Amino acid sequence: PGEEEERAFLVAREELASALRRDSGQAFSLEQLRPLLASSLPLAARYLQLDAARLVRCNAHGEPRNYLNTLSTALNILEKYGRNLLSPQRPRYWRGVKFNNPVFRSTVDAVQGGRDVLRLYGYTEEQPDGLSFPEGQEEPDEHQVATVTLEVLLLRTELSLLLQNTHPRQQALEQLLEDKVE
Repeated sequence: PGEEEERAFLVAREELASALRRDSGQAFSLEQLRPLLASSLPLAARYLQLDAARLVRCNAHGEPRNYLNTLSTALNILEKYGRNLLSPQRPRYWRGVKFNNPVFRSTVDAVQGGRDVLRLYGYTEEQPDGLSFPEGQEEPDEHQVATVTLEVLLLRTELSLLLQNTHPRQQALEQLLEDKVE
């Protein structure tokens, strides 16, 4: 991980976050994400907003095929919350998220630290049955939301590829989990 290796990564990371701001419903290809996937950087360096190591530590229980799927699905839902905040057609009820929502209960509530990601978006204040933005806040911090969404999108992409045995840096992640995803 040289200085020119850390430079290429920061740059693509800032650009991809900008891509989300322009089109929130936009889908990202594997080739589009690879500069952030195939980098030889420390885990704590790739995920600055997201605590990837803690997500693994608190959720890696049982078979890899199980908790990686539980994790990907949860991250997928969390990603959508972010995409919605950046969307031109944003729900009028965007200021809050309810934990007893059918999708949330079956996805995000299954993973430890799902609520922690929501606060990164801006859902910092405690509302009944969930989290919400402060009352005085007019709009989401689009740059903050774009940054978090990208990392959430990133981590899900890595976990998905692990299951597929197609990750460009597969060995490093299997050493993190200390188990092979068959």
